[PDB]
Amino acid sequence: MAVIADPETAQGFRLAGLEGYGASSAEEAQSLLETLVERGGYALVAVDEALLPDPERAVERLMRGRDLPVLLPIAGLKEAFQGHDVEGYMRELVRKTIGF
Amino acid sequence: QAAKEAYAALLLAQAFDGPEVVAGAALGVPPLEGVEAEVENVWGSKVPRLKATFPDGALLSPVGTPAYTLEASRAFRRYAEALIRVANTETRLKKIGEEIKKTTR
Amino acid sequence: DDFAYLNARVRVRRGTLLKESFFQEALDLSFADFLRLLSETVYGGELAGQGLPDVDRAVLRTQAKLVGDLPRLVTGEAREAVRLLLLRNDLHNLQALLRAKATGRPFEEVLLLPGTLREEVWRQAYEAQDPAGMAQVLAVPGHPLARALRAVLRETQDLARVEALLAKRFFEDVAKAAKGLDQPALRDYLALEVDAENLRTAFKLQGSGLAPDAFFLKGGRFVDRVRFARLMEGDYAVLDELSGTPFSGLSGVRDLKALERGLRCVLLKEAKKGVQDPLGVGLVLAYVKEREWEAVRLRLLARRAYFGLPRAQVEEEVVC
Repeated sequence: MAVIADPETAQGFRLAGLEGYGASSAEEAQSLLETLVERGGYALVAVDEALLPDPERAVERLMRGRDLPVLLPIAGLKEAFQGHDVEGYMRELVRKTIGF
Repeated sequence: QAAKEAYAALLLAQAFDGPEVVAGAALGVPPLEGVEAEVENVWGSKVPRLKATFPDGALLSPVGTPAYTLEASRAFRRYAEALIRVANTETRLKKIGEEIKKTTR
Repeated sequence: DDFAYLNARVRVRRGTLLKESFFQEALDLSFADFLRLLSETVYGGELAGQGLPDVDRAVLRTQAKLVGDLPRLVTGEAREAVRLLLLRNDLHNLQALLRAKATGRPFEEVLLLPGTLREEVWRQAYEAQDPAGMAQVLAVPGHPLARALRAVLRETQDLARVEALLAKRFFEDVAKAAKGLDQPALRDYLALEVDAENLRTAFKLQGSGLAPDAFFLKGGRFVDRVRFARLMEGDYAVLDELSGTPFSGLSGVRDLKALERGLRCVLLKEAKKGVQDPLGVGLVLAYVKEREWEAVRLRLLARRAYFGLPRAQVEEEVVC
């Protein structure tokens, strides 16, 4: 695995039982993200909502399809955050399904 | 929130208790298919799914920080478990993409 | 030998200990205001950067020169008595060091401060290439924690096991030496440290199906094998029969976090009333628990402020 998150929160996912290779190195973590999924020698790759890639096309064009998922939303910090309910719901309705 | 609870409260009491915590706990998930991938043929093309369950232990690291160590180990579960939901919906997203596009087409 | 100069050096130092009313102020502050406050204190005096890695480092370096320099300043009979206290902070370094040699990972990401084993002992040990040689390099400062290590290393080379049998054997070693160095103040405390360890060994390994007699080692006050066995089944009714000890406060509590919080606060309390016995090791005893606990609250208050965590999540853990 790898979880791709903030440096300090990336820290807590490198612990045993889990395998992380996080940290920020960009504002969408491109510096890392790209290089890492290119091999696809991690069981799971996950990109948080404290980064999240504004061009998802960038990744798809480089990995060249994947049977394992990518960019699973994790919050990426704690501040009592739970806006990732309604945010993900609308993330869905904008690109697919019905409008508003 | 209950994962992070302990994590973020074990960063300046860790960076030298990082060693201890990783030791007692169950060693890393495999990087080649540590997750359990499932194949499934369904309308909206053949899309594969998966569930994130693997071993990581809980409440079983010996020595170290009284509360935080054990509470951080237990927290690994709240990654695993939680991740299954997004494990099924983001793969469902790619299926319902196919349908929607062919439909309007 | 002698604690006459050394106690005196510590008494001046007890002047620059952080009182309760600092942590009270600090909770009301944001991270920017926290940083201005912190710089007034002696931990502040080692500060080197606004961010988190730097706070962890300023704290640690303050502990390295004001607390970790105590065993050098005495010798002999004085030194053995002070040493046992210091040894717990050395065991933390040792367990991590033993683990960097064995699993082949770098020297880095470990705890280093001086205590009884110097920085150079840990570097020479690291670079040693036979576990037996690693062990003689450690045996150079002289201490019961060598003698404890040496016996465990004869039975095994498995990491998890060395860690457990070293800790068990080490507190047993400590206890016998400590009983022979006398003083009522140290004896009462020693009893609590072992009792707390016993409870705590039971909690960490809870429900692993193992023996409950393995979690009880001599030094006790009121705890025994049966309480451990019930506790291991998951029953906390045992803590509700535990009074006459200052762990009276663990009654009616069943969360691991509240339970373990409780033991650290009790140990703090014994040591804080050892200043009615400041002669010999009593005062130093009180001084080490307070520097340790203080350092811990500034790290928790700094984390709490930086990431904007909930106040009550930390307000409770920064007071006893």
